[PDB]
Amino acid sequence: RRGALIVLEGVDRAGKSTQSRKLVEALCAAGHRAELLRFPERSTEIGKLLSSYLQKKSDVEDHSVHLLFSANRWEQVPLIKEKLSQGVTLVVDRYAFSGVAYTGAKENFSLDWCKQPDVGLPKPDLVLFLQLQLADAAKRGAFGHERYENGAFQERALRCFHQLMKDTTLNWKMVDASKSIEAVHEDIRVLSEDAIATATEKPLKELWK
Amino acid sequence: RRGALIVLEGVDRAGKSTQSRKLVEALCAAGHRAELLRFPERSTEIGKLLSSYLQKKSDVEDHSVHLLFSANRWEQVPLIKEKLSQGVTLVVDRYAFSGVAYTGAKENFSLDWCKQPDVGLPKPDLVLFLQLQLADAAKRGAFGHERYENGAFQERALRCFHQLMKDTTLNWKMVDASKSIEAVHEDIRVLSEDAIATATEKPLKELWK
Ligand SMILES: Nc1ncnc2c1ncn2[C@@H]1O[C@H](COP(=O)(O)OP(=O)(O)NP(=O)(O)O)[C@@H](O)[C@H]1O
Ligand SMILES: Nc1ncnc2c1ncn2[C@@H]1O[C@H](COP(=O)(O)OP(=O)(O)NP(=O)(O)O)[C@@H](O)[C@H]1O
Ligand SMILES: Cc1cn([C@H]2C[C@H](O)[C@@H](COP(=O)(O)O)O2)c(=O)[nH]c1=O
Ligand SMILES: Cc1cn([C@H]2C[C@H](O)[C@@H](COP(=O)(O)O)O2)c(=O)[nH]c1=O
Ligand SMILES: [Mg+2]
Ligand SMILES: [Mg+2]
Ligand SMILES: [Mg+2]
Repeated sequence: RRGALIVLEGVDRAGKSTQSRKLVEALCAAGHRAELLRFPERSTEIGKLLSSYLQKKSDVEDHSVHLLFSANRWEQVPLIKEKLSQGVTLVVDRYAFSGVAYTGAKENFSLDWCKQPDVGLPKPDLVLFLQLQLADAAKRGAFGHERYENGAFQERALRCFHQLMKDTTLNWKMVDASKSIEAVHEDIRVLSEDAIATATEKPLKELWK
Repeated sequence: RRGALIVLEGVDRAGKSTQSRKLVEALCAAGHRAELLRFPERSTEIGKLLSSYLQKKSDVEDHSVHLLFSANRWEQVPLIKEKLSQGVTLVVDRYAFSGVAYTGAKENFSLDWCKQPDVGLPKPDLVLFLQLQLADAAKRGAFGHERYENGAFQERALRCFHQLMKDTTLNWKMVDASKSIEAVHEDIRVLSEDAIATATEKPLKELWK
């Protein structure tokens, strides 16, 4: 019985990391085998290049950094496929959607071009979008100093997420991320249990393919 | 008057590196501003990952290594564009074609998927293909121990090069690489002088785009 591939997506400060951590804790406590992953995975050689770019410690040509982001997912594919086939549900904080939305916020990068490198990745059984007004997210403290952490860029990424959400090939679910941490968590947990139960019924597919 | 972007392509031991070096020497001696580039460029952080992969000192997931190869070209684009606009002709040993042909020799990698990351690179004004029978190339000493340096893989790459050569969007020119070093060089030099003279007449375009 394979595990489910669950992705959380959303703009800066939407609550993705908090909710991913909580979701894995809850599934494990409910007797599910669940593990947490995140992208970018900053521990590999590629992830270190990405981390330095994000921390503004290095500048990286925009097409190159986009391909590094995708390569950072592809290096985890053999692990992702093996875990799911063993019955483990994987909760992923950001995936190929953040990859397209953020590079897509830069001038002159088509959505078609940004998707391609990620064409063929494991397709998620469930993609939660943690929806909240950029104004409310801005209240969640201040912006970090990482690249992309400013209002104008986030607004452009958000518009790109909105385009991606027209692909009905994916099981997208809107989550009202403006609620409390517990309330948001319960919404996400219920949706996740439903997805786990159906994932055991259909083979893992390929994204954008 | 911009410089020309000239690429040499071909299978293992076709003579690309020898002919690229000689071609730059000859153009410079003929009063042209010409410089030599190569891919992969193993000096950058990405290039070091590629070099270690090629030397079999590390294994890299096949989609990831493909995206690294393309990212390795994109990081040199700002330099490539600046040099050409200044009047410098760039002689490149391998480019996006080797990127598609070699990953395309692996099972289950479509040519369409391998091209995408490289869509939008500076399009070469001239792509020389150093044609020679794998049997004759095999006489040029023995295979190195780098990845891909075996008969079966080279035969598959060669077939992929043949597919790419059906894209009439590019100025492909076949070179009989089986001749002597000097004879091959003269063929390549003449073709290059012609390309330099016309490149000053049309803007640099975008590959596969
Ligand atoms: N439901 C919530 N209500 C209020 N504050 C929240 C809520 N969820 C998260 N926050 C807080 O706001 C900050 C952002 O939360 P977090 O889950 O880390 O965001 P994120 O979406 O992963 N951000 P990023 O990684 O920068 O895109 C943290 O300090 C959280 O405690
Ligand atoms: N025209 C030629 N006739 C005979 N031997 C040649 C010729 N050109 C190159 N070689 C020799 O064969 C070897 C391969 O040449 P080289 O130009 O380095 O190949 P290459 O195509 O760049 N190979 P690779 O980088 O491995 O794909 C070298 O030792 C060259 O001296
Ligand atoms: C996964 C991924 C994230 N990003 C961004 C979103 C964030 O700004 C940044 C760090 O992510 P975080 O907010 O989850 O820590 O990287 C891309 O630009 N491309 C990608 O492929
Ligand atoms: C430029 C490039 C080369 N290659 C290969 C061709 C050679 O096997 C190898 C090293 O190149 P070389 O023969 O020019 O030294 O890298 C790819 O697999 N992808 C690419 O994008
Ligand atoms: Mg986070
Ligand atoms: Mg060579
Ligand atoms: Mg296409």
